[PDB]
Amino acid sequence: LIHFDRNFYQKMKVGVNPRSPGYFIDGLRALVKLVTAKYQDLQENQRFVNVGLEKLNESVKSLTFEKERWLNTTKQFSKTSQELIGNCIISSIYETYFGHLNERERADMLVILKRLLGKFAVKYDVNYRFIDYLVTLDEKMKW
Amino acid sequence: AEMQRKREDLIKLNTEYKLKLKNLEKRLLEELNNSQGNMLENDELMVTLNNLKKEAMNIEKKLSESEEFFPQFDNLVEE
Repeated sequence: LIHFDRNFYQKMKVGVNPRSPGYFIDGLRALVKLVTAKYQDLQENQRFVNVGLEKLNESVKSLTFEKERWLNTTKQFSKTSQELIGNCIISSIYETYFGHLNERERADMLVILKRLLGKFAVKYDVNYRFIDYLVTLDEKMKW
Repeated sequence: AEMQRKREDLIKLNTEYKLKLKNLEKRLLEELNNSQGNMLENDELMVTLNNLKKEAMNIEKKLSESEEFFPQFDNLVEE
């Protein structure tokens, strides 16, 4: 986040260092609010597949053991949770630093962010999309 | 034209089927709790869950061709 803020002013802003840390604080405050929003919802859907695992085992019939074999989804959760920390990083930065940038200016910072996420031992979703990640289809309709 | 048409339904049926996956999981558990001491009514939703074997695996069908579509999309952005 330090290496991103240092790169944001370095690339984007013109006029030499009159202005300083603001977004940085708000970018951090977004991440905390976003990880807590996402980990409460990761564990909520993990609780919905664990309560469905309890209910299928109670029943057991011809095709139902395919549903039981839904440890692919249960196996899938670990990979999903591995990336949520670094996924929240990008989401927070988009909400805070990107709002007033150009189509191209957003994309390009994303590159610098992702390659910063690449150096660090942080895992992010390679096929990532800001819209789909934080917009809900009920809100996407509403707007 | 073929891939720009499939680009829209790619992320559409991504969200639609996953919202239908969350929608049909809920429809299944509502009747499983109502019909458990009753007859196999669940069966009347299980033929719809037999249709879901196309839907659950439709997702898997489309995710497999996505890993093929995306790198071709990004090749076309350059020209």
